[PDB]
Amino acid sequence: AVISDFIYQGASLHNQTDRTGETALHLAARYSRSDAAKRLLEASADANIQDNMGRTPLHAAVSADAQGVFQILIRNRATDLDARMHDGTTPLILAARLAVEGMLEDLINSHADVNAVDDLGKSALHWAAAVNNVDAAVVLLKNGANKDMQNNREETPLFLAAREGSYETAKVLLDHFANRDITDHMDRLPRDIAQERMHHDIVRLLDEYNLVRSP
Repeated sequence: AVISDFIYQGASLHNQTDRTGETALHLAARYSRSDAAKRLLEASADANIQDNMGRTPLHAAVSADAQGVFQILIRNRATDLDARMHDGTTPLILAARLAVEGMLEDLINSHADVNAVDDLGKSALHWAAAVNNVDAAVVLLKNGANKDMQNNREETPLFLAAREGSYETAKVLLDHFANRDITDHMDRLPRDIAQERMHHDIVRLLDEYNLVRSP
């Protein structure tokens, strides 16, 4: 064949497009071409080469919700499950943000680091809180996620849930007894940022919900 799995006759498996910096394996992920991805890996393609934004074929599979290629990639021992994009984003954080539930759990079960963080000190749980991804929050919390971890602005996931108006996820954090007293760098409590951004429902939750025999 003149071309096989995006690779032109006799070219390197690691060659990258000028436009996106993507390799054949990145493209197999985006097109959900399970067979191509399998053949490329058997030919020893590097599953951790980064495109122009630092994404590996695994970030690409998550972004394209390609379950087939995704499975193939996480089953491949050499795949860096915690690969970071140029802003520190990992496949897990990415899965939490896009709300691709099946992948988040599969990543965690494959031992992805639940407490890894992007360049802003944000963990997958911080993000699940920010986008109000309840299911991701529950699974991360059940799997060792640090509920009170502070990012670089000293914001906890709860702080972020308060900031963004993620009512349901702030509730999950409280059901897990997250510390609602930890403030950000401006000394604001999740309650203070919730009031400032007009999420009165969350302010109420913080003042009454699941308190110490005082709720």
